[PDB]
Order: sequence, then structure tokens, then C-alpha cells
Amino acid sequence: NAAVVPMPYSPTTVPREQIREIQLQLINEMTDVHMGALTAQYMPDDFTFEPGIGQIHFNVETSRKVCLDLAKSVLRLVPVYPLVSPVKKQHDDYWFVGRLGLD
Amino acid sequence: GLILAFRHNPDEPDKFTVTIQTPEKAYTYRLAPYGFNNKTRRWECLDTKYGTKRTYQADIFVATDEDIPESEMTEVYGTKDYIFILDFADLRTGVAFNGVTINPRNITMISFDCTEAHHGLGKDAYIAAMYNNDDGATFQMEIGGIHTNAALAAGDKLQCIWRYLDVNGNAQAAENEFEVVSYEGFGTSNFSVKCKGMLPGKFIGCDAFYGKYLQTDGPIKQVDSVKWFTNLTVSGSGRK
Amino acid sequence: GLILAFRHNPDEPDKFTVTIQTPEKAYTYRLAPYGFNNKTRRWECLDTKYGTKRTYQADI
Amino acid sequence: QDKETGELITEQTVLDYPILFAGESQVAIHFMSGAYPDRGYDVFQKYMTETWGINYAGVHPINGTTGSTAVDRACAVNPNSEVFDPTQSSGAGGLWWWDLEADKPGPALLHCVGQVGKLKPKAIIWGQGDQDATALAYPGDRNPAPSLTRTKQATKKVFEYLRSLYGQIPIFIQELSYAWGITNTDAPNVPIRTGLPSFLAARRNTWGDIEFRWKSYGLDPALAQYRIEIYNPSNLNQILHSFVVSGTQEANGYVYADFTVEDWIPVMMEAVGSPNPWEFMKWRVVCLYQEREIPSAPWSD
Amino acid sequence: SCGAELEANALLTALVAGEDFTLPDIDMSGSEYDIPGGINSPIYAEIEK
Amino acid sequence: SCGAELEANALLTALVAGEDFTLPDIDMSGSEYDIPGGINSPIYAEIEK
Repeated sequence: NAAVVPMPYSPTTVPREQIREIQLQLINEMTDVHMGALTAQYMPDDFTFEPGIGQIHFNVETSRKVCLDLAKSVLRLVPVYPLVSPVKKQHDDYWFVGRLGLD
Repeated sequence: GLILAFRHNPDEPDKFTVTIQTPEKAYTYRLAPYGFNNKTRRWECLDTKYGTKRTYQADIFVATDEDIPESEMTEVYGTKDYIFILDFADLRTGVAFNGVTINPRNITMISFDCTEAHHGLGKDAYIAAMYNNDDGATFQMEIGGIHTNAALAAGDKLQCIWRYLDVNGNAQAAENEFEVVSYEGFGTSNFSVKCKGMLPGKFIGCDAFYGKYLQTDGPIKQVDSVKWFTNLTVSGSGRK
Repeated sequence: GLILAFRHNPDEPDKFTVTIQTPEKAYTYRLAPYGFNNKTRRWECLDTKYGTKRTYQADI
Repeated sequence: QDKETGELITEQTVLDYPILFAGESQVAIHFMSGAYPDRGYDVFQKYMTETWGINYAGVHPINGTTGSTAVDRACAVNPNSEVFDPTQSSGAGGLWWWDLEADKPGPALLHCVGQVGKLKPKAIIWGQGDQDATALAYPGDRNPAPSLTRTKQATKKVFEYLRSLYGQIPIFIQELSYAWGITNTDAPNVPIRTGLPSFLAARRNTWGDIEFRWKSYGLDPALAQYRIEIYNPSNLNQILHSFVVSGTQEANGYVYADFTVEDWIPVMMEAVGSPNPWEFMKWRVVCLYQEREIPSAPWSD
Repeated sequence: SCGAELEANALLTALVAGEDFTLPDIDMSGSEYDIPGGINSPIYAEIEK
Repeated sequence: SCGAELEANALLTALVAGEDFTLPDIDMSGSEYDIPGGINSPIYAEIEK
């Protein structure tokens, strides 16, 4: 039916979209990739109810899904481990010797 | 009846320790840094979480010789002006001063543990998470921030302070030591160490870790440094 | 001040007994089998009905 | 030196890969409210390390988040006070990331830097617009009125300040999520439930008829009945008139009810002996699904 | 209200007038009413077997 | 409601005005009010026959 809505009305739902545009337009005008994850598909059932305050914070499961999306976003930018140690072989493949110095 | 105060510049001031050789064993005592609170005109331990919770008067320390240069002294808790106080009447062992109290009536030597920053696993070593293995004889430990040249071996002892969630749902904090059995990932700065013992709850976070006195030897970039012991002030009711 | 532990294969493990000859008489003692509980990392008597109800560490 | 080659290795280093987390408490929920491995950041570290093949300690996230923090003093709860109190106890001053008025970093930003300490992060996760949204919705008496330009500029340069202390590392932004306030103040122990009326609308014509509109949540409004409660204009806490409107009374994407001139004139007579026009009205709509009453937020405009 | 507390004060003074009821003034926060030898006293020192 | 608690505060202050009733301030959580020698003390050590 067209008379039903999935998201209850809130006074601040408009500025949140307005700020979302501010963040979105900031990404397109910067240098690096700034798109962390999508959270617009989460409903009030994904929030923990607090008496006298409401439902403002994510669930432990829902926030877990957000972190997983963040991991995928970073891995797309960096597909491989960028760091490498000076040593490559196991401890059994290197001698331990002393020297008077480099020269 | 004696109290000793002085100034020193260790690489790990929060982890500075002194060993006391009683005719029974070799106890270890930790010297937490002390800062002079100006408003109350008393010396107070900078470590507010696991400190001695003891206060001393300004008379306990007197400066007469040349002070340690600032550039040669490390900064801890946002302060470089700190002194170490050794009281023989409060010789509580343990990392968080929860160990057995040393009897000061029979002491054979007082050895200071001066060591380099990269000693053992390194200064930047930290614990990621802890969980018990399905096997009923050991548990796993994850350690990161380890310098490349470091190596590990079975039988090593590690001191750690960590907080865990009790089975009743309330947070708890405890300290103890662990014994290393095996590890994987040499030279990648990340170790997967398997250790004996049991964990009394789910791991939450780690507050302290030492990882010192490793059986395996390793090279390090050669560097020369000067250790300073300035203004050794001794006072108390005992014979001086 | 002594504790003895070992492994044996009797025909009737639940009925395995050991006789002790005190200078007074010949007492009889029953050795109930003990299994190592993995979750608690302790040795517990398998006989839950008429066991010793005693726990021992793995070091034993 | 190698067994088979004579090259010399004499320098040690650490391969830590710190990742910085900062912003509103909506990101702080990842670290808090749980333990290993149930916490949000545990899965982030777990999934990332497995893909790279490094051990679990390869990634070292750091938490520098703060609850109820604004990007500028304009949206701060206490723009004037400077004392930093993340717990909102006593004087809840500070809690601003930047001060565009003086072009100075705020105490909240300094607190995040202190959390980093000696570590050198290589990635930044950010999200903050929760506090700016409510402040912008209610400008109040704040002389530096919240604005998009102020929020954009403060958010723009705060990243540069972080890029000043560290390298030109990439920074990811978590998009702002929705948040719903409590429905009824007199009942602070009931959450949002299915069938709750919402989007209350009132309309009128030149003749004097009054129309009420609302939208259902979580179920088809054609299946459940509805009742409209109208409060007394004199005593706002006392209901004056009420009537029941059945289902399927919906059109133009809304659930509508008819309150015409011949309806409100008879009910006006007991209140006032003259047919005074009803310029102002306070009313509520309660659903009647499965013999359960679900009152909505009052409409008092 | 209506000066209820004022009436009580006037009645109490008049009814109990003519006798002395000065309570003693003793400061218990002084060091006299506290045991000397704080945390550094030998009392808190560990007893050795 | 109706400022019921406000009336009680005003009456209590006026009725008992004119005398000192400062309660002592003592912190029992300090080490002074706790027995020294924790779990590692010889007190908790097992007694041998």
C-alpha cells in the first residue's frame, strides 16, 4: 500500500539528509576516497531503545555489519599488505655474528 | 626505617623496576614515577590507575648536584620532572603493587634494572586479544607492535595487566604472568603466541605488558647512552 | 602427604579395589575411575552416584 | 646474516598499521557495549587481517571517539564553557572539534590526538553529523546560528589539521544515519511499534471544513481501524471530541478523515455558544490494530 | 505559608523560657579526637611470624 | 507537584535555624580503615600442624 511508510517521521530527518549532502559533496571535491559505508538502509528496529531518550544508537549486531562494510571499503583501496620487513626467512636461516663495525 | 629518593632517566619510566635479593629468593619491585604537586606541596604518584597511592613530603628529596639534562630524559604522563621514591616500609611486589610485601630486615643487595628501549619484544609491544583454546591445557595470545629483530622461545615469562568480563556480567581487572609454549609469525611484527593457563573470562582490553628477558638473543642497532642517578637523598629513622 | 596416580586395565573398573594392611586389620579401599574434564581442566570421578566427589588438578 | 648469503641485517623496525576512529558516539558503539569477539571493531580487525593473510595483530585500530560532540561551537551544547566533560556531567562544556570563530582546534579534537599518542595512523574513519543535525533543527538563541557553510568549512579544515600532524593518508567517512526521538513524553517507557500513526497533517478550506491526514507504519492501514482524539482548546490536557474512522479511508497516498462544518459546529456549541472558527487545534490519532491502542505524537500547530 | 513557622518559633521560646539549655560545643574534627600514627605508623606495618 | 518539595525545604530551614548540625566527613574507603596485608599476607597462609 502507498499509505504505509517504513520510517517514522522525525523533526531532524531533513537536516540529517541535508548534512548527508554536505558530506557527500565533500567526498567528490577531495583527493582520496572518503566513502566509508552506507547506513541509510537501517530502520528503527536496528536501534536499541533507551527509556526517556529513544532509539539513537545502533544494535551490537547492526554496528557489527557496519564495521564489516568499513573493512571491505578499505580493502578495495588497499588490496595487498603495503609493509615488508627487512628479514624474509625464518629465524633458523640467519646467523648471529658480531662485527667490529661497518668499517 | 630508610627511604631513598633520586632522579633517573630510564627508557620505560612506567616499567622501571628494582630487584631485591633476599636470602630466600629474588623479589622484584616496581618504582612508579612521582611528581611534585604544587598546590598540596607533596609528592604524589603520577600513575593514578595502578600507582602506590602514597604521598610524601617535599623534604624527602633535596637537589644539590647538577640536574639531569632535559633532552636526555624521557617524558611520561606529559611530564619530564619526576623522581623515583624507594621506601623500605612499603616494599609491595607485583606489577600493580598487589604482590607479597618484602621483609626489609634481611636484604643482601639492591639491583636496579637498567635496560634499553628495544629490549625484549620492544617498547611498542601490545596485546590484541586473548582467548582459550579448545584444548584443555593452553590458551592463545595475540601480540603486535614487535620490532623485527625480536625472537621468542618456549619457557619465557610475560607480565600483563588486563581487564576481563566476569561470568556475572560485571567488568573485572586482574594481573598475572604467562609462560610461552610456542608462537608463529617470526619477523612479521605480529606473533600468535600459545601459552599455558586459563582465562577467567572474556578478554576486553590490556593495560600493561612487559615481554622482557627473552631466552633468544637478537641484534639491535648499536647506540650509546648515558644513565644518570642524580641527587641520591636518604632519610628515615634507620641507621644512615 | 602422598598421592599416587597411574593407569590400569582391570576387568571390572568400577569394582577395582586396593587392600591396605594396617597393623590392626586388613582394610579394603575402592579406586573409582577418574576422567579428565576438558572444560574445567580438572580430574573428576566418573561415578556420579557413589563416587568420591573429589577434584584433582591436571598436574597430578 | 643469511646461511647461504653474506648480507648483513642490523636494523629493526615495526610493521604496525594503526587505523584512527573518531567522531560522534555512533562510531563509539563499535568499541563499547560488548567484549571480544562480539565487539564491532573485533570483526573489522578479524576480516581485514584474514584477507591480507597477516596475523590478528597486524591491524591496530584506535578509539578516539566522543559522545555528543559537534564540529563547531555553534552546534555545541555549551558553546561558552571550555572545560572538557565527555560524560555530560556537571558543566558539559567544550565538546566541539573546531572553533571557526577563532580558527582554533577544539578540546574534543585535542582529546582525539591524545588518544593516538605515539602511534602513527595510516587511515581515518569519521562520522559526526548527529549533533549538528539537531542543533540546526533548533537554532534557538545561539548568536552563531548553525549553517551548512559553517559545518562544511569546519569539517573541511579539521581533516586538514589531522593531515598536518600525520601523512597524506586516506580518510573514510561514515554517512550520517537516522535517529528517532521518543513519541510521548508522558510515557517514556514505550518504544516505536508497528501500526504507529505518523506524518500527522491538518488542512482546511475557505468554507471551514477540517481534514486530518496520517500514514501508518509497519502494516496496511486498510486492515486496522483508527480513532481521532481532539483536545479542548481551553483545557489542553482534556480530550474534547473523538470519533472512529475505519480502514480503507485512504487517498492520495494518505489516510484521511473528514471533519466538516456540520461536524465541528455542534461540538463547538458546548464550548462556546457561538460558532467561532477553529483556527488552532491540538489533536491525536490512535490506531486500533488487534484491539491495541497506539497513540501518536500530538499535532499542536 | 500564612506564617506557620513564625508562630511555632514564638510559642517555643515562650513556653520553655526561664531555663538554660546550652548544648556543649565540641569539635570532633580535631586531631585530639583522632588516633595519631596514620598510614605510616608501625600499627599498619605487616606482622612477621 | 504544585511545589510541594519547595515548601518542605523552606520550612525545614527556618524551623531548625540557629544551631549547628554539621555531620562529620570521614572517608571509609581509604587504606586506614582497611586491614593491611592482603591475600598475600601470612595471615592467609595455611597453618601447618
